[PDB]
Amino acid sequence: MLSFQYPDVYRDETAIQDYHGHKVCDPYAWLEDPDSEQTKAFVEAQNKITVPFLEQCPIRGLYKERMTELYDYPKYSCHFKKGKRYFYFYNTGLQNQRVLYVQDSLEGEARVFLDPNILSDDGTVALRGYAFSEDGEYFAYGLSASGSDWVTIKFMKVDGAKELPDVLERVKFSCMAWTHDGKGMFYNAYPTSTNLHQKLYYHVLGTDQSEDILCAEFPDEPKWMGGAELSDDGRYVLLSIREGCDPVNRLWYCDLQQESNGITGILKWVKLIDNFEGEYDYVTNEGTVFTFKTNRHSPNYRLINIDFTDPEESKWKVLVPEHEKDVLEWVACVRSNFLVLCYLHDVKNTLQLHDLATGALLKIFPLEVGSVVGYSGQKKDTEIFYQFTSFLSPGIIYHCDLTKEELEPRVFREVTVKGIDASDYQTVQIFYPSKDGTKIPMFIVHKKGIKLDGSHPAFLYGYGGFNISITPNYSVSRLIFVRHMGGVLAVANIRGGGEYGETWHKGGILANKQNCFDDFQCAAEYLIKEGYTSPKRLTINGGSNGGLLVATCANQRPDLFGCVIAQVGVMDMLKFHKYTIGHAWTTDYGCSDSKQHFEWLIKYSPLHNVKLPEADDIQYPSMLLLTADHDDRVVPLHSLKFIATLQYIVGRSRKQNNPLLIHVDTKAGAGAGKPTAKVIEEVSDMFAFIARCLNIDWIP
Repeated sequence: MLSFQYPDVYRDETAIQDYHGHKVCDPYAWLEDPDSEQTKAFVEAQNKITVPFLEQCPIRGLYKERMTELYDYPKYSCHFKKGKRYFYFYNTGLQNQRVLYVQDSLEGEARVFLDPNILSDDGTVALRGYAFSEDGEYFAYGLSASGSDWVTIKFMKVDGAKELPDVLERVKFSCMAWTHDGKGMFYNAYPTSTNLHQKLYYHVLGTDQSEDILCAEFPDEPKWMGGAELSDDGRYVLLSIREGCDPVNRLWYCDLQQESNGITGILKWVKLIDNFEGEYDYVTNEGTVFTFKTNRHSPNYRLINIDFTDPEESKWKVLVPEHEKDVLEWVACVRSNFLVLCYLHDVKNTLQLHDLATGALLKIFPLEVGSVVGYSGQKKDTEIFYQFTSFLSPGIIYHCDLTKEELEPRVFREVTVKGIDASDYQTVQIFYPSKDGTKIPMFIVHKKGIKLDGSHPAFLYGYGGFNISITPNYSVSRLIFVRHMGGVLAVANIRGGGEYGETWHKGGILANKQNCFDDFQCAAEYLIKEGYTSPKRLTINGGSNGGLLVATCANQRPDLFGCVIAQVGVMDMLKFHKYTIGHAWTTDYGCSDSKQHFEWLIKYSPLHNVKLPEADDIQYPSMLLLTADHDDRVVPLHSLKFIATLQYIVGRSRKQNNPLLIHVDTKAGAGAGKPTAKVIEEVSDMFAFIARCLNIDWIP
């Protein structure tokens, strides 16, 4: 049972806004301020009920012990070469943050180069971006505290790992790009609030930030963000300008040879692509001929060559045409004249080597079914590394020496499932019909030989937005659910994602956002119909835009789910654009300032669709929201107002017996750069909640 009471929470019944003639009340609006005494008291009252609930069953401790043991495996990035040295990231297993190492050769002794763990007591200072100078002798790196999106950039001389005096503040959503003369580096800085007016600066090494040169600004377009990179030959600065989250950008360039006295003020920008109709992602150039990955006229992406000296679109060359189905995910240039292309084929990666001059296929790098999650090999490099992972594969790093006549990729590092036997499980891919008949991919992972009798707990994950493809990845936390809780794992590749290119994305955004929710509800119906699980035993989970997914699903089909866990969810679809970087998400969601968009948003906004189920035998699933009390990406008011609303409307009802809880982390932030210790706490909360709500016996 629930041996607690929900806290009394003040309702500001005067908080009424007219939206295009539709009056909307927001009685918990005051939870927008994370530092008020009122919001702090609300947070404290909620945690006072949630924490004892989660910690009461010995299950949480059993899970936490197993997680701590099974997550304690070596974690490596690919090696990458910079100048005359190799670097890689490595975590012995349970360090809060991974450490950057340096070695003089592949064969050589490695030494610690940058250890973020020494920057805090609790691993809450994290590396957030870095850039080596072109010659590899200098290193810039960003640090973020408590998951904040604000960054401080610091600098080191690589030889002897010497700290330099240079410090850059007010950095956020920033490029880091050194000019090839080694003189300095481009970065971005700013002059619940929304930051606007991001500018591009150039920092000369050995000077104060107050001396930095302003190189680009967009004072008539406060939402524009301009990121700089250097061409591979150092001649051009390429400025990619974004506004919102769609895969599109303007592309301007500056020929640095044409800057008379070097970088001294606003650069002589040539506005090569001066609209937001397509994405142009620089791959490499040979003189004035620039190869870009684009989605212009090509929703599954392709490679084009634009000659800056003859730049009309009718003159562009298609180097690697668009595939009819497979998405070109990313492209690198290596060993001067090779291209590495990574495709997504039915939600699994393939990796290929092509000739730069013709686009011809040269070599397929064989992979098992899963994802390529890391890669190294730049134009001047003569070898590649790439890292593969999958639901049952922690990671394999491959290496290939590209100077050889016959290429022979080899295993360079491999980590196997520790503790659990991977051969006892299997991963299947199925395609299920959505409401409108569209076939949606879903991966299912389960113990071999189970009976499809509906008896198994299931954990169904989704995201559904922003052109993000949800590809196979290794999660110890989910494998513990399978092995020790007898669960079935599922990941549904719903629309809004990038799995089938830009048409898949467009099929799940704006007026079509309800297609995401339909797809995800249909995934749940498939797992049930096919006998993997039953509604009372089904948990759904998502984070951020995926927290919106699962919150909406709880309101729309409370009868389909036993348990819902939403991490840092976007819950107030009418006000999201008003806070921090939320304005950028209007490219997926629309904005309530428009009547048309309001009419879409109101139908699904989780905060505005909490309703007691009409049927006497249906209640809301058990729900757990997780957020920290400060989060500059998804402001916590989303989850705070949502849980207040759930507890008032549904939790007060006699028929509601399933708990509706929030756990607010008040300890030095969660979010991106989350230390290992927090990850372990969070998954332990999640799976304890599931275990208690579904009364699942631990399987030792």
